[PDB]
Amino acid sequence: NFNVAHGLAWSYYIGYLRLILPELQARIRTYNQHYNNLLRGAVSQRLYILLPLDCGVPDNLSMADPNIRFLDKLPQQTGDRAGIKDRVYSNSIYELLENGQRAGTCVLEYATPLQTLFAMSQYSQAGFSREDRLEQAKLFCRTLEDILADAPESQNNCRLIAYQEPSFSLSQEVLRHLRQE
Amino acid sequence: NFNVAHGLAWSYYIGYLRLILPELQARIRTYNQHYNNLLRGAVSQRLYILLPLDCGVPDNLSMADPNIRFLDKLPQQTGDRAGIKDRVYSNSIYELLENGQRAGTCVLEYATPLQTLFAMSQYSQAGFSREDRLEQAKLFCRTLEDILADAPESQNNCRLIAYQEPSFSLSQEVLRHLRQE
Ligand SMILES: Nc1ncnc2c1ncn2[C@@H]1O[C@@H]2CO[P@@](=O)(S)O[C@@H]3[C@H](O)[C@@H](CO[P@@](=O)(S)O[C@H]2[C@H]1F)O[C@H]3n1cnc2c(=O)[nH]ncc21
Repeated sequence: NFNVAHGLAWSYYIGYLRLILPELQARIRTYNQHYNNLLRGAVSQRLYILLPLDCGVPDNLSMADPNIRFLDKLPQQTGDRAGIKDRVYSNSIYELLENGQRAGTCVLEYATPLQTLFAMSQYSQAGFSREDRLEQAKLFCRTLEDILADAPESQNNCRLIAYQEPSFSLSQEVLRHLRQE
Repeated sequence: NFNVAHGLAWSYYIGYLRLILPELQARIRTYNQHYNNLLRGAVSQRLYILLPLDCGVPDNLSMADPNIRFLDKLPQQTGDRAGIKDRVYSNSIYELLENGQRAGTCVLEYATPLQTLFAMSQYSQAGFSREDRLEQAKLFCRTLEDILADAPESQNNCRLIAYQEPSFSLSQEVLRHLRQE
């Protein structure tokens, strides 16, 4: 089933990352200058995408790890698309606590197509087994990695974070990539 | 490339139609009772999805056919998803003119994965030809049709409109399905 993950990675790029990444620097700059608290640390540049290879995608990040608390939303981005006038592309800012203290703030979210791959393995009509789900999660990340390496929209404004759980601290995995800048 | 369209149809259902169709009747009922003009006709029930098999998906419907003018938006639906707090699912209401007069109003939009399939055929890194795009557009509609026929969320609240252009009047194609209720 090579084509499911390949097709989903191309979709995630065309209908989402190629549309929001060119205008993401302006949205973060706008937040830091007019909506961000003058005393707190600046929101880091780049969209951080969590890619769990087990496809365990919760709807709220505070459940996945306690040290990732929701801070605020970025200014909404709108655009007419496929007949929907002013479709909204919203992104959330999170705090990454270390020793009970704000160590970094960034725009963070899961790659939604991995939640879709998990759900596909649960429906019988889909005809997709859970053994095929692990390789499809890897294929999705490799395809997206290849697309972004040669993409003009990807210009130091996106970071992929792949990981596999066997104590795995998700906040430390994000802080490792965030401090590498 | 059977798996690209199959994977995109399952995605369109899991990450979109299974989430918005159970609460679509309430959104239309709310519009008709509090936001709709008391003198104009009621907004019809069901989400009408345009499925052009040529994958020609414009961002605005008034370009595709002049007799489809934008009326207003439905009340926005929000939900926390894949780490995005209050992600917005917005839908647009359109008027269908016949002989220069409002013949019907409905929630109408294109299936966005078909715009993605068109774009995939244009990128060389995707490895997807334009001959394979026509069969993939058909495979997507068949798979979505099969999913919705046995879906509990699909309970008289969704209508698929597939068509192929060779004068094709899109407004008449929508009014034909709308009057069949
Ligand atoms: N605003 C946003 N916030 C966060 N992530 C966003 C995003 N937009 C896009 N993405 C990301 O890119 C993928 C391709 O997005 P598309 O719109 S091209 O089509 C998708 C896909 O076919 C399927 C699965 O959904 P999922 O979220 S897993 O996949 C998304 C997601 F991973 O449902 C469609 N679908 C989903 N929502 C809507 C909607 O509102 N209208 N019409 C259609 C629609």
